[PDB]
Amino acid sequence: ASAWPEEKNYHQPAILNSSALRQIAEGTSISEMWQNDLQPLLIERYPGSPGSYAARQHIMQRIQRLQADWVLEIDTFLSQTPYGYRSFSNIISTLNPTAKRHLVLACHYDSKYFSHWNNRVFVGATDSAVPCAMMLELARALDKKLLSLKPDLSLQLIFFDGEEAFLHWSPQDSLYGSRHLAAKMASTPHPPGARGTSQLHGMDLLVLLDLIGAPNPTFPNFFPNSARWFERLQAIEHELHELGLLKDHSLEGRYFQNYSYGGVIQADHIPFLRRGVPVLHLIPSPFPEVWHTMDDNEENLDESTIDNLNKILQVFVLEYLHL
Ligand SMILES: [Zn+2]
Repeated sequence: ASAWPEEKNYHQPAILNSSALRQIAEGTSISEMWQNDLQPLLIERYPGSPGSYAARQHIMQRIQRLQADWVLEIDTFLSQTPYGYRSFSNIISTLNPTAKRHLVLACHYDSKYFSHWNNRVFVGATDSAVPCAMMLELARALDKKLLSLKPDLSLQLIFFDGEEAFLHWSPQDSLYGSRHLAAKMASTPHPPGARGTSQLHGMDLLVLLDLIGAPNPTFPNFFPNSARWFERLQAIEHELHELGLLKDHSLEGRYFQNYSYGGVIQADHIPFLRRGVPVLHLIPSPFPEVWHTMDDNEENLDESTIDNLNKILQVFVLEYLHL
């Protein structure tokens, strides 16, 4: 009986030296992400809407144009909602589908439904169009390195549909896409042909980007079983800072601070956390002041903070994958 699902417990990063850190900092472009990955997503895209369809096509097209061998899958399902039965579609993008282990980055691509108010439309810029754009920019910036994957370990991106409640949060009205996908992965043998391990055993770590894009985010270290990876984010941020590779950034105002949060935050990681998947929840506490208001828009995003986080995230992923 193979002990491969335990490998994630001992997995260590392959740390980048200074010359490599400068290369990564220079290889990501916040302006290109802004124009080509983010702006197209800053539209009304609640589940089942025309914008949901447009967001999904945009995400798939941006992944499809890359050199790395991404395999795209649309996980479409029905769920009861306060408005009756509806259809939802999670987007899953995977490098090396049969590899046993994957580091997984995730966000939700739906936007919360609101009827238009005084000609304003809710586009959830931090929630979570920016996280979506960061995943696409990471795939683009690291494309050459990811092409080399073509430790039986690779990368997977998941864009959840239906994270938001159609009304206000309730156990049954929220997390539609993640509750569905977690159950599906838990009941899917992995790798193909396995007798007793599932796709969830294959998830090394679920890194969920959430509510990112506002000024001065502070991310708490939520879980003891991913604490050592939170510490790696702290170390990466500190070194990129010391090398002068971050913009408008100080250690007093660092993003990854030494501090826990004992409460529960309802989000897409929950259905995975409750089935035993290690999670690194990159959500700030407190939430952006514009949370769930029409002001969660492009104008209120902090460009240099998103740029700094792109650099930190890309370095984390390369180090985790030994690339
Ligand atoms: Zn929200």
